[PDB]
Amino acid sequence: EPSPYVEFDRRQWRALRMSTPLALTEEELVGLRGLGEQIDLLEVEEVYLPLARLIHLQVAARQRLFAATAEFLGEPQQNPDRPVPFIIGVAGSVAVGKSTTARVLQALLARWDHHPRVDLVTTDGFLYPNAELQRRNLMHRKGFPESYNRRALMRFVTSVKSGSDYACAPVYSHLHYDIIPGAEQVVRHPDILILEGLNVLQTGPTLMVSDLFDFSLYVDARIEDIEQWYVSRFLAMRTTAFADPESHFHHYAAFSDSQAVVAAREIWRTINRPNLVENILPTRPRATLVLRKDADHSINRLRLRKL
Amino acid sequence: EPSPYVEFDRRQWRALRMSTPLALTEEELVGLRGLGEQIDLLEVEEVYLPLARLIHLQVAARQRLFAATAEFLGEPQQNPDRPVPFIIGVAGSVAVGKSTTARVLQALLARWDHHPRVDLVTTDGFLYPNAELQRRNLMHRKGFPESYNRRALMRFVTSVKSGSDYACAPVYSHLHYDIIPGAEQVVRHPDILILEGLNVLQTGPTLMVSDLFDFSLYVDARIEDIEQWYVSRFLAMRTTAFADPESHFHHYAAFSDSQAVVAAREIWRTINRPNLVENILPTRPRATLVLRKDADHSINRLRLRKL
Ligand SMILES: Nc1ncnc2c1ncn2[C@@H]1O[C@H](COP(=O)(O)OP(=O)(O)O)[C@@H](O)[C@H]1O
Ligand SMILES: Nc1ncnc2c1ncn2[C@@H]1O[C@H](COP(=O)(O)OP(=O)(O)O)[C@@H](O)[C@H]1O
Ligand SMILES: CC(C)(CO)[C@@H](O)C(=O)NCCC(=O)O
Ligand SMILES: CC(C)(CO)[C@@H](O)C(=O)NCCC(=O)O
Ligand code: NA
Ligand code: NA
Ligand code: NA
Ligand code: NA
Ligand code: NA
Ligand code: NA
Repeated sequence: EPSPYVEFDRRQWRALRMSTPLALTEEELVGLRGLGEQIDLLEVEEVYLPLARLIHLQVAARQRLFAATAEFLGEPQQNPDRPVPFIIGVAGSVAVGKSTTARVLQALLARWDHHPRVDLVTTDGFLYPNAELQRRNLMHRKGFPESYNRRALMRFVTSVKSGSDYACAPVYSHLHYDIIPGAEQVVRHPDILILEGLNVLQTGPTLMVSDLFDFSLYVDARIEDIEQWYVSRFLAMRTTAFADPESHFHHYAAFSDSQAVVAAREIWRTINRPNLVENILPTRPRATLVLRKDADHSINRLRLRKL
Repeated sequence: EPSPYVEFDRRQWRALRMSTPLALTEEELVGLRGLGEQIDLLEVEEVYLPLARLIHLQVAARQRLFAATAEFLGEPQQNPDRPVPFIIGVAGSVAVGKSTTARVLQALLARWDHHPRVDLVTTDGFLYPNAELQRRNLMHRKGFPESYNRRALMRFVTSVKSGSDYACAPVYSHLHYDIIPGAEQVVRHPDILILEGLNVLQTGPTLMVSDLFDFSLYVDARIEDIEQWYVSRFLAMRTTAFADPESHFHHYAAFSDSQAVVAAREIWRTINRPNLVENILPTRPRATLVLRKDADHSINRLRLRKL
């Protein structure tokens, strides 16, 4: 039966790497991974390099499209010092490691002949402040589609891809568990913009951010494996993030492995799992590329959208 | 404020026509319009020709994209006697005249240097049979997303764009108000496929037909104007379609203008309007191009998606 996709396994996928050069040390790679992520240079070669290649082959082809319309409209060409920004979306569950995938991808792309300005933005900064979430009675739905100012988010990405000289985005603090007053991330006509978030790949009755993606990734893995990673990381943060007297979660630092496991599981069960099942997973079918990880966090299978 | 769209009016739009040649008579145009549609050659020049142009500028650019991926995958090029079919979607309310727009567009495109095989398919043939609709208790929701075998529909379009030599689709009879037993429409590796239907532009938790469109149209107009056209056409069919002793609607032929108006309005109010408001309209934001018609059925404004 015909299919819009093409499946792979490491063996098959690594061959699509070609001459694609490695321009990252085992050290730089380290400052790019999050607590719990395993990514090593091998994986960056057999997985992230082919990906980088494909993305590069597309940025060109994708440019033709905006040019065609530009030509149709009889517009004054298109300054190469400012093409239509290539937007890339990275979606997936909480704790699946999309922040690592996004960081590595960014580094790989910024390191390409001519040094493309490659900006990265997470949707965290588009969550409503805690005060506003409390007002809407959503302090326990952080991460759900409605906990986000999707209008501001859409406005942001639209601004950037429309060619704006610069756009601003609020900043989220994981330390304080809330939006930072007066903080902002300024993005200047990037060549590539990577938007990382839980629900970035979703659709609706209004034009959305996913309707502006030229390429998208969905970091996937088994729900039981991800819960495993979540709980695991929760216990591990008792001595990293939670250890800080300022962490909005400082009281967890003192929990016993047992107490911690109970607490972590409760959050997963009441917040992150429901959201994964009801909102995130239903968006996976549209990802240009799905990166399937195994219990060890390694990407061993990939699903590509050829159609 | 930046926008993904660009608005136009006839004046502005007709200028984008350029050398685009007219290859249709006032006679051929006639056998292409439906009861109630006004389209004349002027409109075909000031509106449909620019459209044809844009579409042509895109088919090329769009080809680069599949080639890029083909190249990425190290595939044996791509025979010009069989490129990736260009899929075009035409959506809109019942009675808004999308069947005319689809027919005219098809004719215009088939009449292009090298004579592209341009096939046209409506979603009518993907409705469940009346027997099956009665079973699901949906005999009064014909046209709603659930009255369609979306799996078969998706399979069909996927088959065609995936390069299949030929694909089949059931055939709907407006005369009998049901699917025709054993009837089928065979489509052979077209260069362009136009898919016309009510809900063709919608999304969901599964990859859909709208995810395969390379270009899409949304024939729009005011809901009161469309109801007007609907009722109007209903009365007019008393002596055309309904007049046939076989029409599943033959009893309406004998209605008085008054009775007819009452009946028509009831259907609009209980079926076609709800579906337009709940399912069709929410899809308009994604149309590559929106053709806005006035009470007289003429397209006087257009909204294009540049992003
Ligand atoms: N409570 C927390 N305190 C500090 N840092 C956190 C906390 N929760 C998550 N983080 C970090 O911020 C990012 C959150 O990742 P998550 O939201 O789990 O998405 P993912 O792991 O798929 O990138 C990761 O770097 C994670 O390690
Ligand atoms: N009851 C009917 N009997 C015969 N033909 C019909 C009937 N209803 C609609 N048609 C015709 O079949 C097509 C249905 O169009 P509709 O389903 O109203 O979409 P649109 O008018 O936007 O193309 C049009 O050609 C219409 O004239
Ligand atoms: C950024 C948060 C809070 C939400 O996006 C999430 O990434 C997280 O790390 N843990 C889930 C806890 C919560 O969502 O309340
Ligand atoms: C093809 C139908 C029936 C539905 O697609 C519709 O186009 C129509 O012409 N009139 C609405 C009547 C009904 O949908 O039952
Ligand atoms: Na941010
Ligand atoms: Na997308
Ligand atoms: Na690994
Ligand atoms: Na059909
Ligand atoms: Na579409
Ligand atoms: Na007209």
